[PDB]
Amino acid sequence: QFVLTQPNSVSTNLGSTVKLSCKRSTGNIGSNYVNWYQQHEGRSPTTMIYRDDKRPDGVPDRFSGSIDRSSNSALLTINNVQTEDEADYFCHSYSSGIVFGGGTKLTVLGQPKSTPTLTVFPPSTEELQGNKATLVCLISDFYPSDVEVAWKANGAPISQGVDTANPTKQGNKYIASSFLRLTAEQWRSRNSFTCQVTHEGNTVEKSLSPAECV
Amino acid sequence: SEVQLVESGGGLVQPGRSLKLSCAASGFTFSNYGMAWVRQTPTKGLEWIASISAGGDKTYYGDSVKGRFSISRDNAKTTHYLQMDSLRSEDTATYYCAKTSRVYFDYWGQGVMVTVSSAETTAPSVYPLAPSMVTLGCLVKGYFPEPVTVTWNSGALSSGVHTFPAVLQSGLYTLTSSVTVPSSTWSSQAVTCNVAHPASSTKVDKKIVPREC
Amino acid sequence: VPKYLKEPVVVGYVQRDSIAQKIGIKPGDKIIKINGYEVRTWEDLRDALIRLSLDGVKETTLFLEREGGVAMPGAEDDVVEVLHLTIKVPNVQKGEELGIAPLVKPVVGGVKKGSPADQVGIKPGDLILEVNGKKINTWYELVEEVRKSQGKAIKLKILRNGKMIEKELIPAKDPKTGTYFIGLFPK
Repeated sequence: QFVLTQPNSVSTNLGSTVKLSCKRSTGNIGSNYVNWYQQHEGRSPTTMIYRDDKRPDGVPDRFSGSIDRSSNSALLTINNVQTEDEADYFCHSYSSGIVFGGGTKLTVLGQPKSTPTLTVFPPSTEELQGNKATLVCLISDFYPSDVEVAWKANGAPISQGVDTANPTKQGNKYIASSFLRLTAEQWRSRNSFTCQVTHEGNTVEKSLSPAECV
Repeated sequence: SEVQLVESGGGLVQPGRSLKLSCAASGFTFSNYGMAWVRQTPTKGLEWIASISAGGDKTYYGDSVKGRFSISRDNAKTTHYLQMDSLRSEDTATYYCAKTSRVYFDYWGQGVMVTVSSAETTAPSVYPLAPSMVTLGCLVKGYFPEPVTVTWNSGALSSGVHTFPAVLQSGLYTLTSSVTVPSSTWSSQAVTCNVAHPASSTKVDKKIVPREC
Repeated sequence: VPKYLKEPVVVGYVQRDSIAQKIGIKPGDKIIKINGYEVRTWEDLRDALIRLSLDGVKETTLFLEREGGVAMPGAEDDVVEVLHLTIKVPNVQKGEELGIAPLVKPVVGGVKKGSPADQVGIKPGDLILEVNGKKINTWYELVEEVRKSQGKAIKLKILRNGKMIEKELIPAKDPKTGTYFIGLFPK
């Protein structure tokens, strides 16, 4: 019978004050309660504001809900925006049915830049028994998210059988992973394999060597 | 809060077949509150599916449901259900059960993945990853569909645990989980990763042993 | 004895920086118990708070109901939202208050002779509707913006026997006391 329109994304800085808008298409916004839910990445939604402006126990005072019947819009206000507030925020209402807003991805900027830490893993003996080899490169502890990943074989670039995941937010900073698929023959054939990550000018790298045992 | 909502019954289903989700509740008087089901996709967002009253006598459904889903509840076993028939590939989503408090959902479940596809379920192959500070790992290779969970020493090792999101390649997923422990813990006690793939009812244990030749 | 003392305790206004505000009591809440003492009227709460403070009680329970509005589909059969709170008992010996006010319509009962109130022409029997653009539903809402505005003009909206009239006032300090005042008697 009606829809709730929120901005797709909103970017703010640390310590600032952000206003997440929720617009009711048709009907009076005061005729039904508006509720706000926070959903972190890969987690369940939790209630931030219910009954237009009631805040449950445990939710910080920085969150506050309001209703403006002039613009027929509901506003979630976050004072002193912290890094943990980086999540999705969905407004919610009802009438004859139950309606969710589209959600607003809140991005918090201003946190200090961090260089990526790398961890590489050679293929396991169990996988080598199947005549296949997977090289693993773990990238963690870096901000911001934008990173470039490349592989090298004996210093020479290689670009087939490479699988790289997008950077995800895990706690304070970001993490990512990259894989290099080879045959067991290709793994033992070369002397060195290098995972290379480029993050804001930097170029960190770690190497893998099959000639471990004689 | 003591309210607990635990979904089950998800996984993989061929298109047009049936699937019944369960949500076991505890920590509150179940019959005193209505229940609901809300699903989520990275594209469509949160979308209300079904709602049932406290006593289980009135039912409400979302627009995407057209007589296909039947929400029921068992006020004696503190569990409500979502029977889904004639499932399409577009019904692939994470399904949350939720508790109501008059005018809103006050508590949500953990969500269960439902994948509607003709592709077969594939259990993952788990391989141990080995190289002061030691970072061990486990490669969870070639499973379908999502998700998998990884613990270390059955959950006893919780510090420094990083389960990286999977990559999708040729219809199969692959991820790696890592843990960082003092070498004293690795030398004195065994370090084992526990991988679970609920869609295939698979649990795998792989002990991390130092590299050989 | 005022009329509200016999009415159920439905919070009409919560004072900022008060015990009730810090604990999260909101307008529309219904207080039904404090330690224990059953609370059915505002008189019960006033008598309970006095007896509790005189007995030296610093903390006790407060049972509260939070209802209202249209029920969302599927949740109409839910039980009443009853909240169990641990409250700080106000020290009545030092004049401390809980911080909640009843839903008494801001109807002026009298105007002081000579005070800059009959200046712009507010008469006894008037009803305050909106001030500074914001709607208000109780008297204590007006008294908050008077001692926060800091002298600047406060635009008031008034109803009298059907007509809606707009009045604006500006006065401030006082020598005998030392605070911003207007000159209005509630009823």
